[PDB]
Amino acid sequence: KNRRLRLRLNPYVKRETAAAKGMRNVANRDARRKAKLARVTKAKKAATK
Amino acid sequence: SHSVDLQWVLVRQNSRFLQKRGGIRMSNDPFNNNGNWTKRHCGFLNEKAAVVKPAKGGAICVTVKDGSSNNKPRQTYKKTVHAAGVRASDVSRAVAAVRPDLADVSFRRARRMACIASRTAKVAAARKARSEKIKFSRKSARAKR
Amino acid sequence: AKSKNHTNHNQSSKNHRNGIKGPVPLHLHNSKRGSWLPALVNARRVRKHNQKAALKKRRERIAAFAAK
Amino acid sequence: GVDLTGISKKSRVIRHHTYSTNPYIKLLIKLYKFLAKRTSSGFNKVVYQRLIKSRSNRAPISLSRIAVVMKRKAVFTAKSKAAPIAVVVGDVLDDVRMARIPAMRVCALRFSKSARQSIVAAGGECLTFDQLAMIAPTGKNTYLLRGRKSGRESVRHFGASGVPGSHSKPYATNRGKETKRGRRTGRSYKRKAFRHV
Amino acid sequence: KRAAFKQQQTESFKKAVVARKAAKAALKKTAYLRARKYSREYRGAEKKLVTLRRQAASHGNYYLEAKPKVAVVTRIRGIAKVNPKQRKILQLLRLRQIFNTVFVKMNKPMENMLRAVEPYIAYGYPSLATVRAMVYKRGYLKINGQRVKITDNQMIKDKYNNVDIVCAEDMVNQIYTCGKHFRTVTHGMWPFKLAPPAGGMRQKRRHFVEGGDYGNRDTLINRFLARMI
Amino acid sequence: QTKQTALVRVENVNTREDATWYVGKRVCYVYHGKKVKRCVRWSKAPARRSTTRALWGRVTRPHGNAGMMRVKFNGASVPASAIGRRIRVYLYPSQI
Amino acid sequence: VKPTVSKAIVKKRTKRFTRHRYELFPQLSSSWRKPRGEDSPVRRRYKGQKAMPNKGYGSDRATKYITPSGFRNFPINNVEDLYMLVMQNRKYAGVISHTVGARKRKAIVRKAMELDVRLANGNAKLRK
Amino acid sequence: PTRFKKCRHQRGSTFCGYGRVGKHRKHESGRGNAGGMHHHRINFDKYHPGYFGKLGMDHYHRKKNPMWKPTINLNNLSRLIAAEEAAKAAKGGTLPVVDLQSSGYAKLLGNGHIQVPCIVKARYVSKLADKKIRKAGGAVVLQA
RNA sequence: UAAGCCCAAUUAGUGAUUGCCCAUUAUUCCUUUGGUAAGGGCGGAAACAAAUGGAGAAAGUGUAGCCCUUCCGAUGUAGAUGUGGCCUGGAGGUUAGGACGAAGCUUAUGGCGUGAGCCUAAGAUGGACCGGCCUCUAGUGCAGAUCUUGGUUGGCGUA
RNA sequence: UGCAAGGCCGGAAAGAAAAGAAUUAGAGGCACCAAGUGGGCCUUCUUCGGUAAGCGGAGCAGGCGAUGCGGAAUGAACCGC
RNA sequence: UGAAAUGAGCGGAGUAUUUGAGCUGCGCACGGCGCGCCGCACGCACUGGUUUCUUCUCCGUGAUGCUCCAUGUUGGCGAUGGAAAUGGGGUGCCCCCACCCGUCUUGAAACACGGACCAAGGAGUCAAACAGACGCGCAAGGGAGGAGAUAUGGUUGCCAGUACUUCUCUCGUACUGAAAGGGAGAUGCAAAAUGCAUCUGUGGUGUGCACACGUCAAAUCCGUUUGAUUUGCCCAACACC
Ligand SMILES: [K+]
Ligand SMILES: [K+]
Ligand SMILES: [K+]
Ligand SMILES: [K+]
Ligand SMILES: [K+]
Ligand SMILES: [K+]
Ligand SMILES: [K+]
Ligand SMILES: [K+]
Ligand SMILES: [K+]
Ligand SMILES: [K+]
Ligand SMILES: [K+]
Ligand SMILES: [Mg+2]
Ligand SMILES: [Mg+2]
Ligand SMILES: [Mg+2]
Ligand SMILES: [Mg+2]
Ligand SMILES: [Mg+2]
Ligand SMILES: [Mg+2]
Ligand SMILES: [Mg+2]
Ligand SMILES: [Mg+2]
Ligand SMILES: [Mg+2]
Ligand SMILES: [Mg+2]
Ligand SMILES: [Mg+2]
Ligand SMILES: [Mg+2]
Ligand SMILES: [Mg+2]
Ligand SMILES: [Mg+2]
Ligand SMILES: [Mg+2]
Ligand SMILES: [Mg+2]
Ligand SMILES: [Mg+2]
Ligand SMILES: [Mg+2]
Ligand SMILES: [Mg+2]
Ligand SMILES: [Mg+2]
Ligand SMILES: [Mg+2]
Ligand SMILES: [Mg+2]
Ligand SMILES: [Mg+2]
Ligand SMILES: [Mg+2]
Ligand SMILES: [Mg+2]
Ligand SMILES: [Mg+2]
Ligand SMILES: [Mg+2]
Ligand SMILES: [Mg+2]
Ligand code: NA
Ligand code: NA
Ligand code: NA
Ligand code: NA
Ligand code: NA
Ligand code: NA
Ligand code: NA
Ligand code: NA
Ligand code: NA
Ligand code: NA
Ligand code: NA
Repeated sequence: KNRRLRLRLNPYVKRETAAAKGMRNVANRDARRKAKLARVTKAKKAATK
Repeated sequence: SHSVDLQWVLVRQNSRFLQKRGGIRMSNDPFNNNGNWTKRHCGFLNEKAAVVKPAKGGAICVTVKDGSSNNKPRQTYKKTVHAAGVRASDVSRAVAAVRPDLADVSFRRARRMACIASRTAKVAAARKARSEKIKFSRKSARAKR
Repeated sequence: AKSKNHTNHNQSSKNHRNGIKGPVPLHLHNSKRGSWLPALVNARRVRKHNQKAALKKRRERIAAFAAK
Repeated sequence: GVDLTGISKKSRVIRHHTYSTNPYIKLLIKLYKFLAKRTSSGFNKVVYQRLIKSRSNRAPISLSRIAVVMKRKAVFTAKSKAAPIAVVVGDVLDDVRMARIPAMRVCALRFSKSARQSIVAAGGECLTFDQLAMIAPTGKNTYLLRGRKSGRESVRHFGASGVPGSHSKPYATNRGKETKRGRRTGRSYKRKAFRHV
Repeated sequence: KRAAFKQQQTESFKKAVVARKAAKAALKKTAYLRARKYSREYRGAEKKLVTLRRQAASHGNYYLEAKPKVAVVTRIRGIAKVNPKQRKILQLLRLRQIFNTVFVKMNKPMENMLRAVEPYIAYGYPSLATVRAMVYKRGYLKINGQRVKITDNQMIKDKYNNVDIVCAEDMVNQIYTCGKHFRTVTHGMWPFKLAPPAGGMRQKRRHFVEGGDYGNRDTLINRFLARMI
Repeated sequence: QTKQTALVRVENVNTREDATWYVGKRVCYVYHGKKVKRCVRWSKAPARRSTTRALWGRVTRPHGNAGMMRVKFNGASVPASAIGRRIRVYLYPSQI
Repeated sequence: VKPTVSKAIVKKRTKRFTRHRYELFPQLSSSWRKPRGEDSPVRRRYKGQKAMPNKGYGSDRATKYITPSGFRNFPINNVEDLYMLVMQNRKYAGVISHTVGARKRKAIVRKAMELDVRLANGNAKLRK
Repeated sequence: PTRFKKCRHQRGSTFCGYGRVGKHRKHESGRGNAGGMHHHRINFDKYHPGYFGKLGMDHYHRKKNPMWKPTINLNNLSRLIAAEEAAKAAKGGTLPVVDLQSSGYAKLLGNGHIQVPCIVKARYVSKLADKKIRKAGGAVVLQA
């Protein structure tokens, strides 16, 4: 819960946090939701037939 | 033949200069710059020693034992008097010429000696003014010889 | 005035306070006293020769060290 | 609320000061406490810990034992190398059973008058522990030696004398007394001289 | 002026200060690149299992999950009225105090150790967030026999003296994935001392499936521990 | 009982969310003594001099689900003679 | 002289550790005696009983032995004792002994004023 | 000194380390060596085996002066030779003469190696002592 | 229309998975004390008078602990041990006090110590001896033994 | 030249692989010299005599005694600690 | 309250890099169906490609501080007084706690025993034998004791002390047997019912401090230090001969 200790122990934590910010973006989340469902449905149908 | 390391072991617990009063260990040692019962400050026991002492007026005297005449107690300690107005670092340099491990405490003591001299003059001047308005029944005077 | 006859209650607790110490290793206290005498007498003659050879070997080592 | 059963059994009896009243022992402990903590040598640590030990645990050594163990080292030692300094934290005593000993440098807490005479008369020299710290500040090329304790009369009386396999001496002022029952097969029984362990 | 011995120390200490800053930057760069590789391995491993479950399900098959390799065990009972066999197992598990927590391997030798002391513990299968939260918030190392909180990767590098364990992410990876240094990493740590679960327990005297607390909760241990860490 | 913390029930505060609004507010217990003693502004405002006295505290947290508060008084604990007596809960320090 | 400033003095406990039931017997002094009775309510540590001294009540070593004035008391018996406290005058205050007479006390109070040495029991008129 | 004893530590203890159950009573085992063959047999049997019984002949009016016979060994003979005389001694030459009875000894035993050759006057001698001292360049002279 | 019994929840088919209250327990913070304790510093860095930054720094078991940092433990009957731990009468040393008041005695009389206790203050008490430190020593510490001796004492202005 | 035994000289040593393939708040051993105890009692399970007993007698282990604290109004031993 | 602010947080720069989501290249893994075609939710390698959107990133201050203490703002009170504070002491009162002490006892608040008050007094001592731990002296030797000598054949006393001596006595250095009586080194050569020779020497073996040549692993401020370890000698010990 402290910024100094998180960054001292994990120098890469500034990039995991930036990745989490973009995943919670409403525009990014909605766009990914449309793409994820369409690309899994397409691959499901392709395997079925 | 008998060193300060051995002599300290012999006198650390009993000495005529050690004062344990109420749990505090002080020292009457005339050659103690501090009053603490430690090996460094026991100037009566060390081979070489130096202590800052007051002198007449604002003068400050440095009493130095250099270990040359330790077997001759009337020649063990030599007094050199610094005139009034002397810098405390000069007195601390005189002590550090023989005891470099006493330069910090000798500067602080040479300042106390000058501070006490000024306060004594102010306290004495305020006592003389008060006594001038008092009539005294007796006044003793030691006869001259 | 009857009392308790016998109990083994706190006895395992007491025996485990300072542990149940394990046995001595096999290389220690391996005395052969009381064993089969004919094999014990023969082993003595071999050990006497080994002590003679041990003394001779150290004399050769001492002489070799002084040689170099 | 921590389960720490038998954690006092883990702890051991370690003493960091000496019971000795000798002021000169306190100077050697003061000197070798400094050397033990300020040098990488393992000699100064063993010497410092033995200075703290009691008189009973600093058993004396004889001049003959030093001569014998130094000869075992003298062989298998290069001729270029010098002999080590024998170091005992204890007393060095003379042996009348060894007339001829080599020239040895021996350092000890105390030398007997005859042992000091015998070491010097053979061409050796009796050293002192502050002398050693000045020529061997780390204990390089020394022989740390200990005196014997198993021959002491206290050790030979420790233990019950009436259990099988025990050859402890009884605590008795009369040697003729306590010699009959439990000591002879004729007189009831005899304590067994051997037990398997 | 300055004494000769004081001048040699100043030059010697100046090179130590420069070399201390250099090693701090080297370990920071090493810990950054290692944590970047670890996080990518975790994410791709999650995605690979998702696709496998989809491929199995689309053809009427089932996907068998790998049996968990690591368990997180906390002691949920006090130190009173414990039998000698249960007492020794909790001592060998380093659970000598209530709410003490350890990571163990879910192998056959340890699974039969946990079954004997079930009324005293509450174990389960930890997640990445649980392992990270315990190492980062509750992580202590055994340094010279002392309990020292992990505050920088230099302590981890010195404590283990292993190239595979130099940072706190190395510790997380070894614990989470049950690496070759699982015992090295976990033994070099002090047992985790957690707070009581905020919101309370259900019944410390009954099994979890009975309506209590003292059994295996599978992955439900993570929300139990989240209230404790 | 632990006298270092007090329980205060305020009028029209009947939920735990109600009592969270008052956390950190100043709480005062007004009583009187027997003699007139020193007060704030004993010299600046001689009209304030009286046997009236006040003990001050602050709301620390709610207590239970029904709008109770825990109050910590400055330094000392509130006297037990204050039990069942009026307590003043002020609107400062203000968060609005 | 002003004393050296320290941290706040806490004084874990102010009440004395008094003897059990000493108020009911004029024989018993108030001084602490450890109860070794088998059914002692104080020894068994019941809730409503009086406490026992132990290690945990010890005072903070930084502020231990310091008087309310901020000094430590050093008993002095004549004028020459005042010279040990010239350098440590901000740490120690002199306590003239009870038996030292009024004639000798006049010289001690006079000397300590010039040396700037605090006396714990000097005359209240001087030093203002 | 009385101030160093346990009595000064046990002021206020009310039992002085003797218990509330067992107490410090007067003579709880008997007086002296009582019951060495019953009630105290284990202590006598394991710590002092041989205490009870009879063994050997009876020597009425033992006089210890007739049976005086101290012994010295071959390797200990240098204790009775002056340092300068021991330095001058050599096989085949002039040897210091040692009187045992004037030094407090009657028998020469002969364990170990003799350090300095000498002529020893002794009342008794072992066969090993007599043999070993002759091989070393010395001799034994019988005296009374 | 339980404040009873069985079951089940946690603000309720709303949108997720901690209602609340009580420990000498857990976590953490402050302080003490002791370690089978873990480490650093200790060759005074340099400079610096008063009138107008300071002080200390001991090679150390134990003190008012040589100083600082760090970690862990702390209850206990019978019992063991340790304590530069407290107290009393005498002795060998040393250093002090007293007719401007010694011991003793009194206390809403404060201070210090975790404590045994020490010290100060006041006496509208006393009237002549006695304190600290190191060592030595012993008829050396009381709450109770139907304890010993002396005095007092409610019952009681009662039978 | 085989077997047995005491050695000597070499070799190899995942220092113990992989198969769920241990863990440890794991310094092991060795002495010495001593104290209080040597009336116990209560419980979950096993258990003997007795109609039974707040009865007498045992086994493994915990507890009280020796210990309070928080809970079961109260309770040496229950529950939590 | 900045008396060393190690900060994604302070200070300097720069407007970018990268890390996730989209979308995709080849190969390999993976999944239908069979001994190579289809698929691939988008796993692994190229730390692949694009930059559509989502993020800030890059440097920096040793202690030439061994230790402790000492540096804000705004009001109220306090301008030398039978005063303003803070702590302590006293007495009462509220709300909670709270069985009578000592003692035997498995269990005492006990309807178990001793307990009206106070003062003074009151209980592990002295001697001897032995042992073990610790202190001290000397050490194959240690030490008396009794007694004498003279400083002292002197001094009220200090001085019943101190100083000095012992061909003795005692406890050890040797032990065994009921006794008569015997009485312990190593090595070499050899096998004599007392064998010869030499004597600078652990009786041998296994395990074992330090030390000495090295050799590894880790950390170094590059001087080293801290762990392990081969060999030699192994001290003290332990175990087999
Ligand atoms: K007795
Ligand atoms: K401490
Ligand atoms: K003295
Ligand atoms: K005095
Ligand atoms: K009394
Ligand atoms: K009483
Ligand atoms: K009476
Ligand atoms: K029964
Ligand atoms: K102000
Ligand atoms: K009540
Ligand atoms: K009992
Ligand atoms: Mg300087
Ligand atoms: Mg019985
Ligand atoms: Mg022997
Ligand atoms: Mg519950
Ligand atoms: Mg249960
Ligand atoms: Mg007790
Ligand atoms: Mg009682
Ligand atoms: Mg009881
Ligand atoms: Mg008085
Ligand atoms: Mg006892
Ligand atoms: Mg008894
Ligand atoms: Mg017969
Ligand atoms: Mg605790
Ligand atoms: Mg205790
Ligand atoms: Mg006193
Ligand atoms: Mg007396
Ligand atoms: Mg009163
Ligand atoms: Mg008495
Ligand atoms: Mg009575
Ligand atoms: Mg009994
Ligand atoms: Mg209750
Ligand atoms: Mg910035
Ligand atoms: Mg009874
Ligand atoms: Mg009964
Ligand atoms: Mg009772
Ligand atoms: Mg009753
Ligand atoms: Mg009775
Ligand atoms: Mg003997
Ligand atoms: Na107090
Ligand atoms: Na009283
Ligand atoms: Na010390
Ligand atoms: Na602590
Ligand atoms: Na007394
Ligand atoms: Na009593
Ligand atoms: Na009456
Ligand atoms: Na009942
Ligand atoms: Na309990
Ligand atoms: Na009150
Ligand atoms: Na003799």
